[PDB]
Order: sequence, then C-alpha cells, then structure tokens
Amino acid sequence: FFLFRPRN
Amino acid sequence: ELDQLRQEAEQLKNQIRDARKACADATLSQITNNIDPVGRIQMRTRRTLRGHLAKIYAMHWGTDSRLLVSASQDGKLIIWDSYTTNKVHAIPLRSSWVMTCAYAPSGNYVACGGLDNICSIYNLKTREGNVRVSRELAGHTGYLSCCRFLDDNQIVTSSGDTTCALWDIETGQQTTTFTGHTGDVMSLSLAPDTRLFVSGACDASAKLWDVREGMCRQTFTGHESDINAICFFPNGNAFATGSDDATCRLFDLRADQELMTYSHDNIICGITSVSFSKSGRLLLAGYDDFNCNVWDALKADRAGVLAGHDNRVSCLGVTDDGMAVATGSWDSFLKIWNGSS
Amino acid sequence: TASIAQARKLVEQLKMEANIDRIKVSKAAADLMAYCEAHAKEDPLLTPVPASENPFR
Amino acid sequence: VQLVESGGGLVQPGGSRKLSCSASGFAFSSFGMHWVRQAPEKGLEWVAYISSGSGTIYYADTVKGRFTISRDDPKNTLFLQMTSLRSEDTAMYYCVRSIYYYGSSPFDFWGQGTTLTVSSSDIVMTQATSSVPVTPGESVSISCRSSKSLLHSNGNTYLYWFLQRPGQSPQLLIYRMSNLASGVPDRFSGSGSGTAFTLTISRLEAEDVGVYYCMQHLEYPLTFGAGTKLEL
Amino acid sequence: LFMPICATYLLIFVVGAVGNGLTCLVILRHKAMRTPTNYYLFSLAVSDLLVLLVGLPLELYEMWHNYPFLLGVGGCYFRTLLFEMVCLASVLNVTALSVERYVAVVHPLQARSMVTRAHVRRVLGAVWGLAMLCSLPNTSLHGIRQLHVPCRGPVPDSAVCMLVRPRALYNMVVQTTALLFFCLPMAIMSVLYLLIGLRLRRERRRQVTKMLFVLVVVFGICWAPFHADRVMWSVVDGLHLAFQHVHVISGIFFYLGSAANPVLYSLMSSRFRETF
Amino acid sequence: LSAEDKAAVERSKMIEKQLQKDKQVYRRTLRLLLLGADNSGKSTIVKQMTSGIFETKFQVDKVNFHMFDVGAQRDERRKWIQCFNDVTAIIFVVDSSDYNRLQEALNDFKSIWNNRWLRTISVILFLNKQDLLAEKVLAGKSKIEDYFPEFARYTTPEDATPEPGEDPRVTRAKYFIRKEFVDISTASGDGRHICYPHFTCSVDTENARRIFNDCKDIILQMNLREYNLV
Repeated sequence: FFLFRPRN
Repeated sequence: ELDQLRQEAEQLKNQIRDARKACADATLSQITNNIDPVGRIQMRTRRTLRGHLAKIYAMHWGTDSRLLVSASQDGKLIIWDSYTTNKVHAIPLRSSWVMTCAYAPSGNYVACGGLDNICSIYNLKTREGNVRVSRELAGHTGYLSCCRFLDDNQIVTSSGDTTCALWDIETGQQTTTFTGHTGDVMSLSLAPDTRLFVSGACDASAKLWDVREGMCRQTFTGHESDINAICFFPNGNAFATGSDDATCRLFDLRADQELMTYSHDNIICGITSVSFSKSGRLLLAGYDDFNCNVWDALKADRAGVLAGHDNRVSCLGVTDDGMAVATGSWDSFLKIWNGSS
Repeated sequence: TASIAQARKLVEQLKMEANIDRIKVSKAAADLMAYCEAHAKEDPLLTPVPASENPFR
Repeated sequence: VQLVESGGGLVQPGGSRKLSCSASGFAFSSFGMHWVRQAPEKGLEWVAYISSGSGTIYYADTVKGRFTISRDDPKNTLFLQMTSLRSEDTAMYYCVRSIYYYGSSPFDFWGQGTTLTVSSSDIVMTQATSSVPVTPGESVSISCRSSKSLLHSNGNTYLYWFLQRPGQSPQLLIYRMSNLASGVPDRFSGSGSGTAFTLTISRLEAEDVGVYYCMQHLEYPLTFGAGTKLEL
Repeated sequence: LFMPICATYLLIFVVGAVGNGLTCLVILRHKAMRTPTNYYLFSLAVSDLLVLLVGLPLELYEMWHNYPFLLGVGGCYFRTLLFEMVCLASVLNVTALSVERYVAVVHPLQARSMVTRAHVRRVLGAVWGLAMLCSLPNTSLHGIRQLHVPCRGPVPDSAVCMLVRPRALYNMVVQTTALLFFCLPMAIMSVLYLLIGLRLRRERRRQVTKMLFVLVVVFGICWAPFHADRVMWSVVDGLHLAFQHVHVISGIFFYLGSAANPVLYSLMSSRFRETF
Repeated sequence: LSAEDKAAVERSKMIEKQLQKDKQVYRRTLRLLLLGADNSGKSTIVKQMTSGIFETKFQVDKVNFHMFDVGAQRDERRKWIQCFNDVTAIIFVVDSSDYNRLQEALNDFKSIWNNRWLRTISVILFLNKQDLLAEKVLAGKSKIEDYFPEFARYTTPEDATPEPGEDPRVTRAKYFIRKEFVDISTASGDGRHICYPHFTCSVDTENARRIFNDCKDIILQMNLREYNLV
C-alpha cells in the first residue's frame, strides 16, 4: 500500500 | 514534280549528314579528357526573393548585374535589386499568363509576353514616375514564348506560331519574320555580337538565324523531344540546349554538329532552363526534378547541384558579371546563388 | 498548290545549309577549351572570389 | 509635369500660414516630397520631408514642431502648415519632387515657389567661392568641400548639384557625382574624392548663368552649400 | 506490482514514438508535406511526443523509486509545467484541428484563409500560449516536500513532489481544468463533427464521417481517465487502493491516446500513405 | 542604410503591401480554363455570363470567378497547357449535336484528361447545345448509331432519373453521350480528378450556378485531402 501521485 | 523535290530533299539531308560525319574527326570528351576537373561546386543561396503571388516563369538580368526582372502568372513584373532584395518596381500587366520577360541592355525598358500573343514593352524611366506601356507588339497566331532585346528599339520574339520575329519598337512593326520551324518556338538566345540568334522549338531542332539577312543559316537536330531552353556559349561559336528529354546538348556553329551530350540516368525530367557561366566552363540547367544541376561544359561530368526549390525551376539566368546565378521556380521564389569562398 | 512551293522552299534552304564551310570538330573543341581556360581566372562560379569581393556577401 | 505652390503673401509674426502645392502630370503618390526654402538673396535651406505613403517625416531642427508637413494623395496636393512664423522664416518655398530606388534621381523637379513674407552634427557643406567670372566657351569648375565623407559603404557618393538661374527654380544637374539627370552630357560633369567635390562645365554657354548649389543626401538634416554664382 | 506496468508502458512508448517520429519526419522530409494544414499535425505530433517523453519515462521511475524525487526542486517545477503544458497543448491542438476541419462546412474559406502560413502560426501560437498560461496555475501548487520529525521515524529519509497548497485549491484547479479542457473541447468536437457529418451527408465520404467520431471517442477514452485521476485524488483515507488501480489503468489509456493520435490524424491519411 | 537606402526600403515595403493586398484577391478568386472546339458554344456561354487569351470575369454568391478562353493559339496544345496546372477546374464544352465532330471532341477530352500537368484538375463537362440534340434525334434524319454503333444496344440506365417532359429517345441519346465522356473520365486517375457532366443550351441562365456548385465540390475535395480527412 503506497500512494501514487496525480499526473500534474 | 513534287516527288523529285522530296527525293532531292532526302539526298541533300544525306549530304548534310555525310559532311558532318566527315568533320567529326574527334569528340569533345576525347579532347578534354586531360583537363583538370572542376570539382564540387557548392553554391549557396545568398538571397531569396519572396514577392510574387504565383508561379515565376521567366527572369532576366540587367546589364548592370544587379537588377532583375521577374514575371509571374499573377500578372506582375517585379524588378528586384538583388544586392538588397528591395523591390524597385511592381508592374501590373493587362494579361496574367506571362511566359517571358526581358530586360533591355540599357535598362530603360522591360518586355513581357505570354498567352496574350502580345509583347508589351514597358518604359521604366518615365518622367511621370510610373512604369508605363511604351508599346504593345502584336502579331502571332500563338503565345509569345521568349523575347530578348537587341537594343532599345529592336526586340526579337518567338511564339507558338512556329515563327520568330524582329520588331521595330518605335514603329511597332515586324522588320523581319523567321519562319523555318515546324513546332512551337520555345526559347531564343542572342549571340554576344547580336548578329545571330538561335531558336529552339518543339520540333526537336535548334536553328541559327541571321538577324540582318533574315534567313536560317543552319539547323541542328540532335534532340529527341522539345527544346525547352537554349543559351549561347559566351564566345558565340557554340550554344547549349535543353529538352523535355532529360538531355542537354552543346552544338558548335563552325562544326555544325553536337560536340557533347549531358545526361545522367538519375535524371528523367525535362530541362526547363539553360545558361552558361561567364567562362563557359559551367553549364547550368533547371530540371523539374526540382533542383538545378551544374555541368562541366567540357568534361560532361555533373559538377554540382542547387537544391533549394519546392517546385520546378522555370528560369535560370547567370549574371553578366558572372557573379551570381538566379533561379526562379513555380514556388514563387527566386534564389540567387554564388560560390562558396 | 502550297505543297510544291513548300517543298521548293525546303530544298532551297537545304542547299543553302549544305554549302556552309564547316570545320573539324577537333579545332572547334580546341577553341572552346582555349576560351574556357583563358577566362577561367575571371569566373566567380568556377573559382569563387573571396567574401570581400563577393557583392552578395 | 507641374508643381504649383499656393499660399504665401504677408504674415504678421507669430501667425500661422498654410502653404500648399498641387501636383499634376506625374504619379504623385509614388513620389516623396521636400520643402526647400530660400531666404531673399541667401542660399537654399531644407525644411521638411514626407515620404510616399506618408510613412516617414523629417524636419529641420529650425522647423521641428513649428511646421507640419502633410499630403493628400487622392487630391495631388502637398501641404505645409506653419504654427508660429518668425522673421527668419521669410523665404520662397519650393516644392521638390523626390523618388528613391536604385538608379533613381531624387530632387529632380522643383516647383516655381511661393513667396512668404513675415513682417551641430549637421554636415557643413562649404563652396570654395561665392562667385566666378566666366565667358562663353570657357571650361569652368565649381568645387565643394563637405565636413564629412559622403562616400557610403554602399559605394554611392550622395552629393547633388543644382543650378538656379535668375527667376527660375533650381534645376538638378548631377544627382550623385558623375550621374547626370537633366544634363547636356557634352558639357556638365562631376567628380570627387568623397570629401572634396567638383563640377566641371566643358563649354560654358549663356544658359549656364546662375548659382550652383551643392547638396548632400547622406543624413537627414540635408544641407545645401551657400552657392557659387557664375557671372558673364 | 511493477513489471507488467513497465511492459505495457514501454510498448506504448515505442509505438507512440515511432508514430510521432514518422509523422514529423514525413512532414519535414517530403516537399509536398509542408503545407500549412500539416503544421497542425506537426504540432500535435510534438505535443503527444513530449507527453510520452516527459511523462512515460519519469513515471516508470516513480513506479520503482517514489522516495526521492530525482530532478530536484527546479526540476520539480519544470517537469510539472512542461507536462501540464504539453497535455493542454495536445487538447487544444485537437480542438483547433476540429475547428479548422469545420471548413468542410464553409468550403472556400479554408483556401482563402488557411493557405497563408500566417494563420497557421497565429492559431498554433494561440494553442501553445494558452497551454502554457493555463498550465502555470496548476503547476504553482507543487513543490518538493519532506517534514518528518525523528520520533521513531522510518528509514527512507527522502522527499517527493506533491501539493504544497491546500487540497481544496488543488481540487478547484483540477475541476476547472477538467471542465475547460475536456468538457468544453468535447462539446466543441462533438458539435462540429456532427455538423461536418451532416454537410457531408447532403448528396445528390463515409469513412470520413466514421473517422471523425472515432476521433471523438478516442479523445474521450484517453483523456477521461487522466482528469479522472486528478479529480479522484483531489476529492478524497483507506480507499486509496481504488486510486492505485485507477492511476495505472488511466496511465495505460492516456499514453495509448498519446501514441494513437498520430495514427488517427496523420498517418492513415491518403496524403501520408502516398509518400511512405 | 544611407538616407536613400531607407527610402528605397520604404518603397519596397509599400510594394509588399500592394502585393499582399492583391494576394488576398488572387487567392479568393477561382481560376477556370474554358476549352472546346469552334463548333462548341464557348462564345454563347461567355455571352450568357490580347487575341490569344480572353479573361472573362463573373461572380456568383460573392465568389469571384476568372474564366480564361485560349483563342488564337495553334492546336498543338501540349505546351501552353502547362501554365494552367494550378486552376480550380477545366470547363470543357462539347457540341452534343452528334456528328463526326463528337469523336474528335472525345479524343480532345481524353488528351485534356490524361495530361501529365492536368493530373489533378477536375473537368466541368458542358454537353452543350441540348436543344439541337433533341431536335436532331426527334427528326431522325441522322442518328447517333451511324457514328457510334454501340448505341444500337445501349438502353437507358434506370438510376438516371429523366427530366420532366423529355422524350425517352432524347434521354437515351444524351445519356449515351454523357456516358461516352464519363467512361474516358473514369478509365484513368485514382480519384484525383472528377468529371462533372452538365447538359446545357444557349438559353440556359443557370451555367454560372453549375460552375459554382462544381467548384464548391472541387474545393471541398481539395480541403478533405489537404486536411488529411481522407
């Protein structure tokens, strides 16, 4: 369980 | 008896061939094999002239080696100061489909013509300031293909009417009519002495004409298709030709036959324009490929290429000072090329 | 008819061309080569002039 | 070809006046126009310039702001409106035609003039002498010395020669040294080093009597010489 | 976790790079392919190629190294700005093409107005300037962050690029960009392509009428997951497994679109088929 | 730049302004080349709308048309036809009053169609003088099958809806002429050119509208290809 981050 | 006349014509033609063969003791490639090669000519676009609205058909240099006249099917003759790229004049023409333009050797007049069948002579040095039609010259059951000034008062013209004509500009009348062709005459070249001029035609023959006597002195017949371009060698003893068949040919007046042929199998497109360098060592031709090619006039080897056009080269004029080569194309641009170093 | 006059004109012009005083292609080529070599020094396209004499640069 | 100026007359100091010139017989639109004044019994002096399409306007430093130059191409009329006249502005105002392109002859036509009566870095042009006595048939020479070398990097030497006969507008003889416009080519000629210049008349005639003015055309403040009057 | 995602991404990368390179190379090399109508295609190819190059490689790196951002804070801002700019630029390239292709409804104004390169340069400048200008507001919110105090802190000791400002402002920006650069472009495209199909329907080509809505559908499929990712992150906490799936699938679809744009717009056209 | 060079550049810039101002007009105008034998009513069409070339101008719905008729030029067309490689359409007019003339017209249409330089120019084909064709085929004194024997077997295609009030005989004859030209149209060219056959007569006032619609379609196809839609 690790968080990806939005494609800003 | 017409039959005997045509048989006599056949015998005369065979006599011509026999004499030309007897004069062919050697060939130009054999004689010139020992001469140092030209090397790779790397001419670079020094100026691009971007004024015209449509295809550029013809351009000609003023004797000053600085001013150009350029014709486009929009119906515009733009006179360009090649050194600065400034537009000296924009001449609106009463006929849009203009195929040829000429610059008077004195610089006072420019001629143009095309499918209007009229050679329009424009006065560039009026007191009123604007360029005006000095005269319109009109007799031809055909489009005007090439016009060249002998002087301010005499202009030779060629037309699809199978004839060339020497016009007296002051009176507007044909002084002499040259009638020996059978197809459309497509290009004229005046000899340096202006006593003779050579006309190529769609009949695959180039004929030499005496301007004063009005008679065809010789006929040259080496090509296989229309002779789209013709240019006198600088000494007046030879002239180059270019045809729809992708072959240029160098003819000598004294030898009365082909001396050299310039063709390469990578070329399958017709010559649109031909002109020599000042020394005559380089023959430059436009091709429809779309690039131009520089040929060693004596070694026949392709010495270089001028690539910078997006459509077919239509005109190609080497400056009288030999310092630059102008090249017009249907892409509406003129490129002025000069040596590398 | 026009055909016979046209043929007579053709043969007359052919005779005019036949009698011209031709020279050997050897001498013609020699003359062209001599002119080419004599004026080679003054051909800005064959032998590029320096950038200072070049008017366009 | 005519340039006919209108206006002039007498003006009280500090007033305003509106000179106009009507152009006929030439493509007025394509020509740049100049105003050149001549104070009584003094030399020519440049006033104002308006290029074709009115794209560029220049004034003499002695005129900036005070006078405004405008043109109405469709009416073939040039204008010069003066906002605050001074005694120094009394002069005959000539409308001068100019056209600029390779081989053009600027300052080739001068109107007859309009007499108006009022109740540095500039290139100084010096003419050797105010007067030179001569008789017909003699070769003559007039010389001018500029304060700056007029030989541009382009190779042109922007020096002009004008002849003003009594009661006539100036006539352009040589527009760049050795280029002859209204010439009698067997008679008039000119040459110079780029800082010293000379005009040669090979065989003087009665028609040559008048004041010969040098002009430079390298920098916009256009400066005429004081003029050399040939007398016979 | 990683290897299947890497495989799919690199397949998409090779395919899209081949397509975009081919379209640009054809536009440049052949004399008949530099018409001003082709500059829209070149701009689209460049935009999609930069979307692939800027996103796809660095994304995979993050698929294996979250902690630490490699490119540094200046690189953080530069990457966010460039990526967002190229995405918006691709959207606006497609929309400008749809508007320009509406000339099939007003037939002669294409020749009267487009043939001059001045118009193509003006509209491409509008596209890319708008892309940069509207990219700036979203990118200003991202800045490398790390704040742990070592009470019993974990091993990593590194920092990552993420939202420095409050999540609500990011949500405002994400939803406003989603509206103005997916919903509005979608409406424009749908309406204009309906009209194109309609005026091509007046008779007395079919493939064109089909392909136009193929384009609209591809645009939807490919950009809906992208704004879906951004909105989903902005609106959310234990649910993030769903986001874990959403991000990967949306990446697949978005980069598939970035690779497919060349095939749809330039390569399958009659002109390009005749010059390969 | 010296004082004179600046003014020369100003003149060049004004000339460029004129060249752009008339470039707009040039690119807004549609160029047409009008061809046809002397038997064909080019003159009648132009009257209903530089001896070498006649530039007729006409306007429909505020779109300018230039129509060039090449007159006193020799029949070896091969050369000057290069110039018109960049025209919106070729308007080809053929006299439909059948005689041996019509086969020559078909050969001329072939030569125009298959020309290397016209490889991309559509042909608007006016099968003119329909009134005379109707009168001739109704009188029957001379019948098309005398010159084109294939007409003995030709039967009216069902898909070609006939005009109201026209006899089936006239319809069949005119459709056969139309097909004989269209066959030359379709035998070559991979869609880069399309023929637009139109029947017309001297009294017809609609011809300008027909040319407008045909140029509409031609420009539409050019756009579709240029913008990569097709």
